[PDB]
Amino acid sequence: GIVEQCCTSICSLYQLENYCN
Amino acid sequence: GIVEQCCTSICSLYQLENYCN
Amino acid sequence: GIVEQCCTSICSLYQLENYCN
Amino acid sequence: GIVEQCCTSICSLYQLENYCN
Amino acid sequence: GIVEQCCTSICSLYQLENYCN
Amino acid sequence: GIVEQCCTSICSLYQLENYCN
Amino acid sequence: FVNQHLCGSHLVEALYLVCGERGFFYTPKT
Amino acid sequence: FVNQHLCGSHLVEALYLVCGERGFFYTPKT
Amino acid sequence: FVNQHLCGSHLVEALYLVCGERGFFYTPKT
Amino acid sequence: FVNQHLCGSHLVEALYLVCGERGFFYTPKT
Amino acid sequence: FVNQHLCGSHLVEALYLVCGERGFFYTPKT
Amino acid sequence: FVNQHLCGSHLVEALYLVCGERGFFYTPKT
Ligand SMILES: [Cl-]
Ligand SMILES: [Cl-]
Ligand SMILES: [Zn+2]
Ligand SMILES: [Zn+2]
Repeated sequence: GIVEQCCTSICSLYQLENYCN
Repeated sequence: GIVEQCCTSICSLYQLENYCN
Repeated sequence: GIVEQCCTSICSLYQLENYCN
Repeated sequence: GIVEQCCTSICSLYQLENYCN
Repeated sequence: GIVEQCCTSICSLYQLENYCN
Repeated sequence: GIVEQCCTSICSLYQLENYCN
Repeated sequence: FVNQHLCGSHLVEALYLVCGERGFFYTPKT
Repeated sequence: FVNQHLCGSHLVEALYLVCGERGFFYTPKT
Repeated sequence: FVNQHLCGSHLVEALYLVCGERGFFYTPKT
Repeated sequence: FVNQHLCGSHLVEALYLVCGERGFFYTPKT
Repeated sequence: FVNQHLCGSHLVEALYLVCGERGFFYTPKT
Repeated sequence: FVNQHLCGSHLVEALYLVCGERGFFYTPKT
């Protein structure tokens, strides 16, 4: 999930947008 | 400038990106 | 909604708790 | 103290209230 | 007090330092 | 740099002022 | 707990603290 | 832009800054 | 609500959100 | 250092930075 | 991404997120 | 004042609080 993508691994701002509504 | 623009109006992440080194 | 309520008025942590998954 | 309770270990918001005045 | 002063006016880090334990 | 001085090692607020313009 | 006055990202921080591992949804108007 | 570790409240702050008015969900359990 | 690690500035932010107007003390030395 | 305009949790963050391991007390009016 | 309304330290946080390891400069007026 | 670890967004928040109107540069690469 987001934590694995962005905290445990690294993510871009674009990937973060995956979690917008 | 950007510091004022973002606070008195709005600004975009793209505008902000101009302030990266 | 809650985002507006908390900012234009006040809101409680109990109200906020309703927004947890 | 608070650091041991809440940072080193975990604490609830209620436990956090222990440190209110 | 300091909480109000810093928000309604300004305050210095030196003023703030008075609130350390 | 600042990260080494202040994150990896520790720095004072005065040392932080080294990075003001 | 006390009532809160939370704007902007402060609300999100509060939701984060309140919801913990449950997570939360942030749904502003418009 | 960059890729970096975003954890905890920083992660939700980042979501709040990327999504804004769209809103977002923070669902650490998946 | 939840139980979670609250450290550093996040801890005091959490105290600020739980205590608010009551105020609080943050005394890491104990 | 420069003078500060700090409301809400921003003040608490500032107190946190200024006081370090000493900690601090946050005592709003009323 | 959405447009931003960012004052104070919120702008700096945003710059931090946007610039990552590149860093950034924060240059207010006056 | 104190000496403490200031990392990441907390570092830039601290720079923002120490430098304020002077502005600052955050250049992690050196
Ligand atoms: Cl604010
Ligand atoms: Cl952290
Ligand atoms: Zn943090
Ligand atoms: Zn704020």
